[PDB]
Amino acid sequence: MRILVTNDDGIQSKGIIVLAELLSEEHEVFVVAPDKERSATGHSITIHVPLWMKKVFISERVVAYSTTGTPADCVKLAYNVVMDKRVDLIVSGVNRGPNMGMDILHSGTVSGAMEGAMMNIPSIAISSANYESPDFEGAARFLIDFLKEFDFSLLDPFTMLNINVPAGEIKGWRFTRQSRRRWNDYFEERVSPFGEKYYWMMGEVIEDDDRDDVDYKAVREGYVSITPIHPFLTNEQCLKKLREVYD
Amino acid sequence: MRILVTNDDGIQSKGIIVLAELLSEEHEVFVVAPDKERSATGHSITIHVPLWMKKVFISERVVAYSTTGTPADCVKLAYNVVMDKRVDLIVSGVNRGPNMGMDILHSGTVSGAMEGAMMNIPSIAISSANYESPDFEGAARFLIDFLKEFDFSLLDPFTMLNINVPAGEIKGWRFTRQSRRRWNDYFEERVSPFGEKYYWMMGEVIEDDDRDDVDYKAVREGYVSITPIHPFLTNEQCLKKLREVYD
Ligand code: VO4
Ligand code: VO4
Ligand SMILES: [Ca+2]
Ligand SMILES: [Ca+2]
Ligand SMILES: [Ca+2]
Repeated sequence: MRILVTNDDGIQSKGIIVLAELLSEEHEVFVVAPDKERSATGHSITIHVPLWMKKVFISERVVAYSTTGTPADCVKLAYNVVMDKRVDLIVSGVNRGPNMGMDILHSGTVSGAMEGAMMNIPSIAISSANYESPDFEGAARFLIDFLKEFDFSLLDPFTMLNINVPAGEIKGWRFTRQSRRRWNDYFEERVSPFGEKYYWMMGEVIEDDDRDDVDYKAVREGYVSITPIHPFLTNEQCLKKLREVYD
Repeated sequence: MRILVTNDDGIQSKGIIVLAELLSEEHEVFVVAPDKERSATGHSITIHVPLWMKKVFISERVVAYSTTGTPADCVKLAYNVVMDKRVDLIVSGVNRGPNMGMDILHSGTVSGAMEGAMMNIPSIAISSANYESPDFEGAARFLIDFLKEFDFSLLDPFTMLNINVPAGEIKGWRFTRQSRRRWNDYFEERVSPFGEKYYWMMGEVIEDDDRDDVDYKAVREGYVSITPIHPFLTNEQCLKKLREVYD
């Protein structure tokens, strides 16, 4: 397969390097990633200014470039100016840290894969669920094994797989639904040298999902969480009720 | 919905034309069919040489392409190259003549639909059960109506519907099982101008199925035969016996 590999931690992250190398053992791998820290950038794109690319070195057989854009920008550039519009699979990661629940909306890792979904290209976002002690090779190894056991015809149009791999011992994997895991954010106030106050964003996690098949619960149990997600945010149930009340 | 229409007689067949046109009245239809005769081609596919496609005209409303491949090749090409992996339904037909019993293994019509089933795409193989005097419109009209009343969520994984429509009167439809209808075939031997003998395959049909709910019996009684089939040939009964006998 012609695979495009990107991430949000920069082309110099161990997470993307390990992943790119392993996939190159049996696939035509191309790497187009950000040249800096792009975490928490969500699905932002660059349209007001020019985008720049730089050919870098990852390992022979692997064509790589760094860009001044976001993960989503990287996928757009890779598709049109690097891969001749021929991409069989996109893998964004391996991210250092989990991307579950509502946090996926501000996730740069997920955004890369989601841009692929928007372009209707099979895409996967993969994250190592332990920021403090990530396991990049383990997550990449899981992906290799997963590909040999996953039927992409079952991945609907415009859909991607958001994968979270537990750092410890993998007991297995489960197809999950996105949880409503979110945060009760708050700010710590401080004062600058020039007397102006500033704020640091902090927060306490909220894990109150009642369903057992949600992402974080599987990861918590030592299972890889695999959620099929797509760029369609319509709340169907709400729309149906709204249409019943308003004619 | 996005429907892929194909067949095994050729993109210039009256059976596929009538079907595409009628379906294009309410759906976005794409036609990808063989550029020549493909009856009796079974589930063959092209892997040793390249495949080619040609844009052709069928109706100012349908996107059509002929290919140098088999019916199964047509579906693969349609799904991966023409329809951008966006196929809601696959309809192979309307074939001139029945496709029942063991003949479905040699059927190019069934093969196209089976390729769809293998990708878990709702698929239908449809034939007008009368080679001599077929009724393409009647079969097509039946399908249109069938699509408005059948719930495809009832189709198990990897399962397609093999449909045979009576050429005369359609008293109604009934779910059937594949029969063991086959042929007492032999060869008509002849001699060429250069003294070498050649063989013409010939045969008389065999209808000796005792079961009452088989395909040809339904068609014979004026009912549309609808058989749910899948790509699994294991003889469970026999497997059970051989197991309890040896090991
Ligand atoms: O670092 V993420 O933006 O992909 O959590
Ligand atoms: O022409 V068939 O191969 O589908 O009887
Ligand atoms: Ca990150
Ligand atoms: Ca035919
Ligand atoms: Ca025979």
